Amino acid sequence: RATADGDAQTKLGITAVAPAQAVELRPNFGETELQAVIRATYKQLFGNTYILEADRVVQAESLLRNGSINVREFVRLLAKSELYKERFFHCTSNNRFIELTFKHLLGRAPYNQSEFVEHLDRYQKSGYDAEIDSYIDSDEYRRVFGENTVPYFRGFKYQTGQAAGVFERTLKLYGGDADSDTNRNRQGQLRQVDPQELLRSGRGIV
Amino acid sequence: MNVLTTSSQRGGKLFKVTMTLSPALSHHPWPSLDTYEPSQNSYSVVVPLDRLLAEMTYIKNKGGRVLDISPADLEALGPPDISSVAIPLKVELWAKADVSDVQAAIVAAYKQIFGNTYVLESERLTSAESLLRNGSISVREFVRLLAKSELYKERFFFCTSNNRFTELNFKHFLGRAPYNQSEIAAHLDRYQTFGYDAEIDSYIDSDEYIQAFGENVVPYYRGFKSQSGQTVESFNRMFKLYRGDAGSDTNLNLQGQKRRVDPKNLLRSGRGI
Ligand SMILES: *[C@H](C)[C@H]1/C(=C/c2[nH]c(/C=C3N=C(/C=C4\NC(=O)C(CC)=C4C)C(C)=C\3CCC(=O)O)c(CCC(=O)O)c2C)NC(=O)[C@@H]1C
Ligand SMILES: *[C@H](C)[C@H]1/C(=C/c2[nH]c(/C=C3N=C(/C=C4\NC(=O)C(CC)=C4C)C(C)=C\3CCC(=O)O)c(CCC(=O)O)c2C)NC(=O)[C@@H]1C
Ligand SMILES: *[C@H](C)[C@H]1/C(=C/c2[nH]c(/C=C3N=C(/C=C4\NC(=O)C(CC)=C4C)C(C)=C\3CCC(=O)O)c(CCC(=O)O)c2C)NC(=O)[C@@H]1C
Ligand SMILES: *[C@H](C)[C@H]1/C(=C/c2[nH]c(/C=C3N=C(/C=C4\NC(=O)C(CC)=C4C)C(C)=C\3CCC(=O)O)c(CCC(=O)O)c2C)NC(=O)[C@@H]1C
Ligand SMILES: *[C@H](C)[C@H]1/C(=C/c2[nH]c(/C=C3N=C(/C=C4\NC(=O)C(CC)=C4C)C(C)=C\3CCC(=O)O)c(CCC(=O)O)c2C)NC(=O)[C@@H]1C
Repeated sequence: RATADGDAQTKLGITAVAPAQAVELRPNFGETELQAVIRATYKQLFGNTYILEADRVVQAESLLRNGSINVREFVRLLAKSELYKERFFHCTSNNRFIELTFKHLLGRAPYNQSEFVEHLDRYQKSGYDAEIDSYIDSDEYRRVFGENTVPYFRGFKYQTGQAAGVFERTLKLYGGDADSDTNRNRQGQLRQVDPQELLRSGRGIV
Repeated sequence: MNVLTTSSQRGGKLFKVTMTLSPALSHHPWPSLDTYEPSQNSYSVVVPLDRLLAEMTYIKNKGGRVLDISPADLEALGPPDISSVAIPLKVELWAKADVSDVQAAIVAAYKQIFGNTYVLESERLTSAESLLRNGSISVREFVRLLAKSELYKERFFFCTSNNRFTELNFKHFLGRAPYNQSEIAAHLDRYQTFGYDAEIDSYIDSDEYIQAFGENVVPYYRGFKSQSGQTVESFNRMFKLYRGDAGSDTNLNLQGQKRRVDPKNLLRSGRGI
């Protein structure tokens, strides 16, 4: 065979995301650490889509500089924002949005069909906002990258209690270092994850 | 820490929660055992009212435990003005004092000796007032009678612990706050053997008293302005002991009698013995 170590990753194009590097903000931060964290958040939340100079949110970044909010709060502010909502929420369908937010706020794709039920009903019962919170609030977000750590892709590496067929699902969502999910491409914003593969993982009643 | 906004963009009273962090709650992304960062052993977040319940439960379900919660309006308030205590004012009782001048010393003595605490007409002490104004008692002796009175023991000494009663005494009888654990320890011991009366005497008897506001001057706030043999921390302590005007020492409030000056702060200024 004589495949390299890297080979299997480089063939898929997941070489950067696979064991992704984790960026942490520290108790007192240099001017560069701040600006790294900020760049990493923006790249991960918005899905490597391009954020102009006007799109940036100055206040959230200031509060992050004073120390008045942690990184986890910064993430919520970005996620609960016109700019995010315009790209991944108002143009797509709720089925499409859920899989996006899952990927953005936790590097995996959705593990099974029930994950769509708890998050769609949540959205009708309460806001968008309460939904978004349920993600950052959830224990899996807290357990990994709980505070002061930028969210990073957890997909493409074995995680405990993973479902099988994340690996493939996230490959549908990631699709390479130059790809980016974009509200504004021809044929709009559409789900990549096909709905029949979800059911392939269990589907209980409700 | 300072909170920068009192309310969330969506209407909602922000509360500042303080917790002892735990490795589960936040951990460095390193190999090896998970550690939180040392400088954040006591972490603080500001949460809206809505997320407060869930946030607190998560903290507790992990190893965390909540040191305290406080409304962000109260927090993120000015440190108390020191205008009135920067220059105390000072009252002298002359010999051959007018009826009025004696009155004004009595009031001042209650105010300082009892903290902004209110004293009702039934609480007030005719007998000791009677002694002042026909002579026979000094201002210093009147003060010693107040700190012997039950009213004084009921508030400051019978509800709280001796460790708090000590600083509470240091404030009433000397403007200063306490400086170094040594002082707190000595008073605790003196109280055990001599008993409550001796302890009270030892402030009024001590050299700082008499050297300042010796006799016939109602005691006034010395702290808040630089004193001899006074560690700097002591000046910050004074800001904990003294909150505003129309802030008191009250047994009456919920968990009324706690310690303004955390014991670790005392140990900073001087640890030994
Ligand atoms: C310029 C020479 C020509 C041009 C380019 C062009 N690109 C876009 C939009 C995007 N370009 C990219 C590409 C990248 N993302 C990356 O990280 C990298 C390097 C790793 C690249 C090269 C992406 C992701 C977008 C989307 C950005 C976003 O959604 O904000 C456009 C704009 C098209 C649009 O409708 O957004 C253009 C114009 N096209 C030309 O006409 C030039 C000849
Ligand atoms: C061992 C008997 C054989 C072998 C195994 C092997 N696996 C990988 C890499 C991965 N294995 C998995 C598999 C899982 N993901 C899941 O969700 C589950 C249970 C549902 C499994 C079992 C995954 C996700 C990876 C990739 C990410 C990771 O490393 O965790 C390798 C390494 C290949 C690579 O380049 O990553 C190997 C060698 N292969 C053999 O040679 C044995 C016959
Ligand atoms: C070993 C020489 C002595 C000792 C050490 C000891 N430490 C703990 C627990 C913690 N120690 C730390 C230390 C750090 N955390 C950091 O991030 C850093 C560098 C930035 C340091 C130096 C921390 C924070 C903890 C608590 C949480 C954690 O696990 O990280 C223990 C165990 C305490 C316990 O009861 O859990 C011990 C034993 N103590 C000894 O016995 C030696 C004298
Ligand atoms: C003996 C069973 C154990 C022990 C006791 C111990 N205590 C100290 C020192 C102090 N203890 C106190 C505590 C109090 N403050 C109060 O207001 C009251 C009454 C309600 C108490 C009991 C204080 C203030 C001190 C400081 C100094 C002093 O003597 O007052 C020590 C001395 C150690 C030190 O000062 O650092 C000791 C030994 N500790 C043990 O080892 C025993 C198991
Ligand atoms: C009356 C409108 C409402 C009310 C008031 C109330 N206050 C207390 C107790 C205190 N009130 C104060 C007030 C001040 N201290 C000051 O020095 C100043 C300005 C200089 C003010 C206005 C203070 C110091 C106390 C504590 C000492 C004391 O014994 O009063 C109470 C009693 C609290 C208790 O539990 O004992 C009350 C009832 N409460 C109401 O019912 C009205 C709405």
